[PDB]
Amino acid sequence: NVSGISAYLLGLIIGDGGLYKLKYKGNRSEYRVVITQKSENLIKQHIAPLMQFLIDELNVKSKIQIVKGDTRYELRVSSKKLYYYFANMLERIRLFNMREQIAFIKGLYVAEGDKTLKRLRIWNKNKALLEIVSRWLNNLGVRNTIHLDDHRHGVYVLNISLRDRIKFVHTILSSHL
DNA sequence: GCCTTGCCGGGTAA
DNA sequence: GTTCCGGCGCG
DNA sequence: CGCGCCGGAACTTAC
DNA sequence: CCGGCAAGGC
Ligand SMILES: [Mg+2]
Ligand SMILES: [Mg+2]
Repeated sequence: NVSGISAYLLGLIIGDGGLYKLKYKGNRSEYRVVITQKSENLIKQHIAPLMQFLIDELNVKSKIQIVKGDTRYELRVSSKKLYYYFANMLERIRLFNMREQIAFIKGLYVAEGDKTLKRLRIWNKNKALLEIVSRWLNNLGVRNTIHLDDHRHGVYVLNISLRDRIKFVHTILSSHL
């Protein structure tokens, strides 16, 4: 498990990618698991091998696609099976065990946390998602608050109290999944 | 004096 | 980040 | 006919 | 995501 790696990738996916169920002309379809990032190196050399491992583990026969956009690389797996694997794991997020919580927060922070680490913050439109992470962090002894940060785009922020900086960086960021 | 954290605008990296 | 497109594969 | 993998790329905006 | 500012508190 693999549960760990999966939770981390789901963090990357929810933060910086998506799960897409497409309908085409006609009546064609497609199911996509997507993580996007700017660094060619981070996608190719740390994110992709983790995904590959998960593909082998689950006998997914779809290939890992890396598609180049002008402002970002997109890692893409076209797979009904991989799609529902993450989609179902998402709808079960409230039931994550601790190994899974830690992996997922770390994934989510790689995706859209404050990376200056001068402050410790996670941004998201999804307040309910932050409220879930907030509770996980409290139970791990990392105090935090949530506010509507950006009124222009509806983006909430989860602010991790710098008082628990050491506990956060060592329990979440430097955790070994 | 200094740390912390809400507020809020610019613009890259989704 | 999300959703078109034209292509192909396959029962 | 109906549906699912590939390879984009154009289009939109949430961090 | 970044980061300057200002106000609260030790
Ligand atoms: Mg996001
Ligand atoms: Mg990111």
